[PDB]
This record gives sequence, C-alpha cells and structure tokens, in this order.
Amino acid sequence: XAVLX
Amino acid sequence: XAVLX
Amino acid sequence: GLRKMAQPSGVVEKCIVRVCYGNMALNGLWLGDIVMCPRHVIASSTTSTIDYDYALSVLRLHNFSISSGNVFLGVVSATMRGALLQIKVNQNNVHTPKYTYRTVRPGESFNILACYDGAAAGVYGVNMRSNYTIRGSFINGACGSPGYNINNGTVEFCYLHQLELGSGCHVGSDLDGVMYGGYEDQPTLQVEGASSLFTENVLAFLYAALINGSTWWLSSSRIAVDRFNEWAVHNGMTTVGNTDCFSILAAKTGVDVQRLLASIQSLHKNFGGKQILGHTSLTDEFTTGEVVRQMYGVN
Amino acid sequence: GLRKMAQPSGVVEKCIVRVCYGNMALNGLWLGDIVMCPRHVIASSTTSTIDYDYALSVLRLHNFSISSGNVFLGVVSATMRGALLQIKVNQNNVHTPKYTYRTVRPGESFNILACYDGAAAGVYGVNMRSNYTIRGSFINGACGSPGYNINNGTVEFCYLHQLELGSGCHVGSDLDGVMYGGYEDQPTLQVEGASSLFTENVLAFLYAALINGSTWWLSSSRIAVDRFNEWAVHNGMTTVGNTDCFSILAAKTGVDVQRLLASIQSLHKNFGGKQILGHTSLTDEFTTGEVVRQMYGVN
Repeated sequence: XAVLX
Repeated sequence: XAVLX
Repeated sequence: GLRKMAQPSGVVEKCIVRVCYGNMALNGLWLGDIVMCPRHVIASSTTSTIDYDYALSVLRLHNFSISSGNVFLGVVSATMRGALLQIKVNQNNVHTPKYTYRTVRPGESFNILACYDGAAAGVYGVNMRSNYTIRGSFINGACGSPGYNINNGTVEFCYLHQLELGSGCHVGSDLDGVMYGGYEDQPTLQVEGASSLFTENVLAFLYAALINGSTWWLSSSRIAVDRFNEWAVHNGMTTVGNTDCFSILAAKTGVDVQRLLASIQSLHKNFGGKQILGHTSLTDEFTTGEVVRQMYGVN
Repeated sequence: GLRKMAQPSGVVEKCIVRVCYGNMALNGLWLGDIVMCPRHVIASSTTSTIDYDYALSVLRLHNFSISSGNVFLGVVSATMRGALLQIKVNQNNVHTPKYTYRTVRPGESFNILACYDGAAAGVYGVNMRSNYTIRGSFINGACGSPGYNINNGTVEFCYLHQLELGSGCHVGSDLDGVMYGGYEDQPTLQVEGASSLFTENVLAFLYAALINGSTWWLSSSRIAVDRFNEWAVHNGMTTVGNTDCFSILAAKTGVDVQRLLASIQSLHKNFGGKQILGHTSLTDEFTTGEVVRQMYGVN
C-alpha cells in the first residue's frame, strides 16, 4: 500500500 | 599546491 | 565532487505553520491570509478509501488549531482545492515572500524543506522523475512539507508532501492541489509507475565527469539526437531536446552531445565494475543547470 | 534510504556579507557590529606565499567595501585574529542570532552555507574527517562561507572556508582563527594527511542498513570493542568509545555493536559487487544522531 504521510 | 578559495 | 545541494531556505521557513484538526497535526504553507495543507488532515483512515466530499461536509472550523510558532491564527473559512485545503485565517503573513505557483516537469530539480509539527527540520535537494515521483526522506508528520525553487528573487512553490508509495518513493501535489502523476491521496494499493532515466540529466552528469578528469568511458562513435531518441524510448530513457543548454559544458570539454549519447548506449544497464564519480550506474539526479552552477558559478 | 540533510539556513543567511578589498572579494560573517572573514582578502597575491604581517601594516580602511545586499557598510577598524580579520563597522546586524563559537571534533557533522559575493547560494551537510578536513563543494569566491550547527535555538559557528587542498578536499578555520588540522594559510604544496574511517559513524550506517532490510552482510561472529580497537588502529579506522548512543538503534534491530564490528572487518576492502543502501564501500558520512533523527525523529 500507499501511506498518507 | 593548496589553492586559497 | 558533485553534491546534491539545497538553496537557502530562510525565505520559506517563515511560511510554515502547524495545522491541527482534532487529533491530527501536520504542516501548512502560510501565504497572505491563506494556509494551504493536505486535505487528509480532516480525514482519519488507515486501510480504506476516504470520502473527501463527505469529510468536508462534516468539517467543523472550531476543531482547527493553526499556529505559527506559538502564535495562533484564527480560522475563518476552509475550501477544498484538489488534494489540498484552502484555509482562510485571521491575519496576513507579514513575511510572505515574492512567490508564484509552478508545476514541476520530469527531470527538473527543486528543494524540499522537511517540516515536522509546523517547524522546518531539514532541507535537501531533489529531482522530479519521469514517474512524477521523488526520492525524498520523509517520516510520520512530514505531510505538508513544501517543495520550492528560488528563481531570480522569486520563490516558486511547486510541492506539498502527501504520500509515500510502497517502493519508498514519495508523491506530493502542486499548490493548485493536483497530485503529481495522477496518484491518489488515499491509503490504497498504488504501485509506483515505470520510470525512465532523464537522459538530459545523465548528459549533464557525464559532462561533470569529463570536467573532473573522468574520461575512460568515452566512446569514439556518435549517434544523432533523432536516432538516439528512437532507441531511448524502448530502453527506459527519455528523449533529448534542444541540446543548446549543453553549449557551455561542451565548450569546457570539447565533447559534443552525440558522442556522449554513444557512451550512454554502451553504458546503460551494462557498467563494468568501474565507477564514475563514485557512481555505479547512470544518475538522473543533476540537471545541466546544477552542474554548470556548481562547477563554474554561472547560470 | 539515507540522505545527508542540512538544517534550515534562514537564521544564518542574513549574517552573510560581501567583503571586497582592492580587487579581492569574498564572504564575511556579519554578527553584531563585527565582520569576520579570511585574512587573505587583504593580500595582493593568491598564488605566491603571503607575508600577512606586512599586509596588515599596508592595510587601508578606505580600500574596504563591505556590503549586505546592496547596502554598504562603512569600515571602522580591523584587527588580525589567526586566519581571520575582526572588522568593526558602523552598525549592528539587527538580525544577529543567538550564537556561540565552537570548534568541531573529528566525526562530528555540521552545516555548510556555501556563499558567493556575500550571498548564500547553497546549503548542505558535511562531516569533519579525522584529517580535520571536509569534502565540501567550493569554487572560486566561496572563501568565508560559514559552517554551523543549530542547537536548541543557538547557532554554533564552527567553520569559515579558507582552502582547497590538491586532493579536492577542503579546510577552514574555526571562528577563533585556528586552521583545522594545523593547516597553513598559504598557497604552498600541502598534501592531505592520512585519514581513518570514523568507526562510530560506520556503525550508525550499518544500523541504518539493518533497519531498511539490508542484512546479507551481517556477520555470524562478534568482537569486543577493545579487541576491535587494537585492529582498527592498524587498518585505517578510528577506535570506538562509548556504545551507549547505539542503544536505540540496537533496540530496534536486536543487533549489538560487537556483531557490527565483526562484520566491518570482513567488509573492509572487501565487498564483491555487493552494495548496502547504494554504497559500494563503508561510509563515514552519517552520525548516530543523524541516523536516529532521520529514521525516528528522536534526539
């Protein structure tokens, strides 16, 4: 997955 | 050989 | 040697603010009476898609606390702009610089001011890849960190950090809210697109090597820009454009682009055990501008 | 990955000035009503040895032109302090930060604000080698560029650029005028002394590799610090002092120093196409502080 910072 | 800047 | 350097960050440091919504806190860009920050500050998700239209409709202005240093800025209104929020605040940023918005192109370099809790923590140079991703260094709390370039007294804001892909690379939006590379500000499975070496930057690099006495790898052959370009597109490299920008570097080395293109073809994904300025492969990192600026101090 | 980052430069940027004497122009550090700069600005020769005591006696204050931006500063007086000049001017730098003078020790990292013609052009992080030299990026005009660290609101000035040795590496003086490594303020033939890998920084690096999934090189053996130290001194590496600073990194990897030390002896001058975090060699660049700060945001 993509990780929202 | 060492150059002053 | 050849360093990735950052431009001085002072002009941008005073535009950074802490944006807290409920529990969540990240960084915002504070220009005029407006604060730009990633919209996901009002959403709380870990594994599922976010309905941003709904999150915006439930949004409560009194749940915001925005601060510059220990100075709090009263929130007036908020609107959604792509992957960002426009937050109107109580006062003007007196230290607002002369600035513009500019969307970066692949191959172009800019600066990142890594911020945490509304304070600038580190600054370093990066380069936008054909991916429309960058190889930044970000951890938790870094979102809203601005990307910028200083051009003749003008600050060009080009990036607000949003996202880290599974490969470790990073994605932001421009200041209009548009996510680079059409990536989505969601915690969904998003595979980093295929990318090509930006050949013009590689050319700049090889010029830098010639300038620093690295000439073992030079080919005696040549290919025209027009035929290299048709090879490049099928070998994971970008096309070469005007080549006029390589005049200064060519003049300093007596080596033309065509011959460098030939060296590239023999080199690409087939280096020996040798290195070039401490590099084991062709690097995409440095532009002609950066190389010329760093070796001779002219622009 | 692992990036060399600089701390934000804004606090230092407004202390930079242009110091022109005769036809020589470089950068000065403009704090309070005093400007610090390299003494060789008053010399008439740059390629032949300089008699600085004679140069000081011939000095004329009206031949000075000192400027902050396009604002010129009248020179009041000048005294010689090691490899520096103390220059008194007609006004305080209103933007003078809270600062101190500090001399760097080998292995320690700090920031360089590369300056040209009295203006900051770039900022990057460097590490003081056992040589008491640094691998900076400087070209003509860079002399007087400051080195600094920002520690709890306080700017610790530790470096003013003076010299590039034939090897390409750089030497400056501290703000007390003392040349690092006892190097000389002259254009004489000066070979860069031997230097050793700062083992503590190497440990930090290998820890960073463990954290990001690089474990192929991990050795099965272990050695005591003091038995490693007796090997290190004969293999171009520094001794390891107290390993407490490695507690956080050890806790997160479950690997102690003794095992990293053993792996270093087998990785010293021996790799085999292998590469750790993009390095073909052991790097000296990153301290434990930087590694912990960059991965976890703790000090």
